[PDB]
Amino acid sequence: MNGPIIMTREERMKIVHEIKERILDKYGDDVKAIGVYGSLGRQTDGPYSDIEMMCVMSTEEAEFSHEWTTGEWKVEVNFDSEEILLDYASQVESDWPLTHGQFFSILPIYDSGGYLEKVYQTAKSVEAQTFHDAICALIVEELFEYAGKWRNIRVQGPTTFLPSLTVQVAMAGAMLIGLHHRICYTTSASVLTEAVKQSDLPSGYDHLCQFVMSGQLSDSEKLLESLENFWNGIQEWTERHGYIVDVSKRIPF
Amino acid sequence: NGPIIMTREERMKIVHEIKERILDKYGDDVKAIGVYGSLGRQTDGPYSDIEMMCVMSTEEAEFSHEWTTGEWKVEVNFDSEEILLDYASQVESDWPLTHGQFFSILPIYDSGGYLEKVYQTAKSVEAQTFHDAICALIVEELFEYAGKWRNIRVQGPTTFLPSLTVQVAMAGAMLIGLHHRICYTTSASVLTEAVKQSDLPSGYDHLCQFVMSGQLSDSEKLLESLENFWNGIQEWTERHGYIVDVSKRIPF
Ligand SMILES: NC[C@@H]1O[C@H](O[C@H]2[C@@H](O)[C@H](O[C@@H]3[C@@H](O)[C@H](N)C[C@H](N)[C@H]3O[C@H]3O[C@H](CN)[C@@H](O)[C@H](O)[C@H]3N)O[C@@H]2CO)[C@H](N)[C@@H](O)[C@@H]1O
Ligand SMILES: NC[C@@H]1O[C@H](O[C@H]2[C@@H](O)[C@H](O[C@@H]3[C@@H](O)[C@H](N)C[C@H](N)[C@H]3O[C@H]3O[C@H](CN)[C@@H](O)[C@H](O)[C@H]3N)O[C@@H]2CO)[C@H](N)[C@@H](O)[C@@H]1O
Ligand SMILES: [Mg+2]
Repeated sequence: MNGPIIMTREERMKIVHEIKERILDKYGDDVKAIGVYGSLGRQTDGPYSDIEMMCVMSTEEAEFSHEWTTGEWKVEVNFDSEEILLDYASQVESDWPLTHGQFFSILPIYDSGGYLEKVYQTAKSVEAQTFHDAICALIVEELFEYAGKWRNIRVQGPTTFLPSLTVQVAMAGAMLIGLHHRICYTTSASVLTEAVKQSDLPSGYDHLCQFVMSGQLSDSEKLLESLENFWNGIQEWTERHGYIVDVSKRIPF
Repeated sequence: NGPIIMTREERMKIVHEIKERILDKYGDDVKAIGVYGSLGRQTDGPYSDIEMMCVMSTEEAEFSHEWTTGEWKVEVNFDSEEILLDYASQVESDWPLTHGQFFSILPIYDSGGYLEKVYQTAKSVEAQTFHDAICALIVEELFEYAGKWRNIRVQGPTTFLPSLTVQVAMAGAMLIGLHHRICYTTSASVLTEAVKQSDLPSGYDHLCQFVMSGQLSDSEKLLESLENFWNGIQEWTERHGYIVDVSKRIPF
């Protein structure tokens, strides 16, 4: 196994078409729709991209996947009932900017009646409060946790974890920016490039991303200073935008 | 301006306050309360957070409370016994990172040996379950990462390569952890502990040195080291019998 190999958009779409025909042969009238997502769904696949497909099933509670390789390429096909998929499309977790681009990159190849459009409409109709709640949770569950981790590094090591942690913090900041602007990143490779192009960023985020994007992550004292500056920027930014809960009680339940 | 420095004694006082609040609020629905993470191992450092797990009698109970006081952070998970036991027996690609929880339980309340049952379930997973998880990890994570860095080589962007190299090093550490059936003690020690294990895929140690040193700016070298690690994976699976099925064009 030395793949993935170089492939063209034909070669991927021919494979997609074979999988579509197999899906219709096996599941028949239980298939409501078949779509391609990811880079191939956006028609921006590169020489080595994988193949990602989504199937909407009429079957109650249907929820399964097939993910395999031929040694030369890799495919993932998800099969979901309409209710299960629409519920997922309306959920906003901390990595929503990374996961839900799927629903804004659908290439419809089979649809028995407006199913893929309903998925898209569901993904785009999330209410403002849902994003607000997700942002407040991200600050506590990810950023505050990371701040404790790098401050532990400062006082007790290990600095060998600091480059990886700095990458994680830059990614969490990108999730924060994506939730705030209600944008999903096109690919994993463009997350940081797209994040630093947005407006109204927390102070210090650009400098942090400069280390991560250049790969100059060996000066631990500079990384710690950059992380602290970003953490200070988070405090001013969340206060300015109202992403604040009462934290005065030791136990808030 | 937090998190602040705290002592283990201070953290345990907070834990016991939370224990009393859980018993006051949820009463006889509480089967057990435990501390996990660094505090559960009694190796918490100056800035560590507080992580607690509760076993509930309510069927389908699955919720959490996660908050900060500005100065420290607490996460409390509440699960029914079956939900927790089911999760404790599942081996996903990040099992070496997630299931250390079940080998770090400090019981602080237990009405019927429940936390011991959780530990026994986590430690009794069969060898085939790890074999399946390793084969899935190669297909679902490592093969995907290989396509991503090969795309970078031909079309960019190299600005993603440091982050991707960190991800690949972590995925390799998961592979090693699944093979040796070990859970890493802390998030910070994953890479240091992984490269000290036996049976490493060739090229993995060298790749990790870039990630641990933070020397991630030489893009040609990272790409060469990623390819060498990917080749090391192909031997490593053959040597240890983790054979991935590549015979079906469409496996359904
Ligand atoms: N399918 C719709 C919904 O998917 C959910 O699961 C989501 C998520 O956990 C799941 O993640 C799955 C894993 O599991 C599996 N072990 C490997 C697989 N590559 C990964 O796939 C996902 O993560 C990759 C990056 N890491 C992405 O590249 C990929 O596009 C994405 N589908 O993919 C789903 C998102 O597409 C739930 N299953 C359910 O709410 C419902 O079925
Ligand atoms: N609790 C037992 C089981 O946990 C599962 O979820 C697991 C996982 O998704 C979940 O992850 C949760 C997130 O969700 C939540 N939004 C933020 C929270 N800090 C994070 O916590 C987890 O990830 C952190 C590192 N990032 C770890 O430091 C932390 O110890 C760990 N509990 O924590 C659970 C493991 O403790 C399922 N909920 C369910 O099968 C059952 O409840
Ligand atoms: Mg946590």
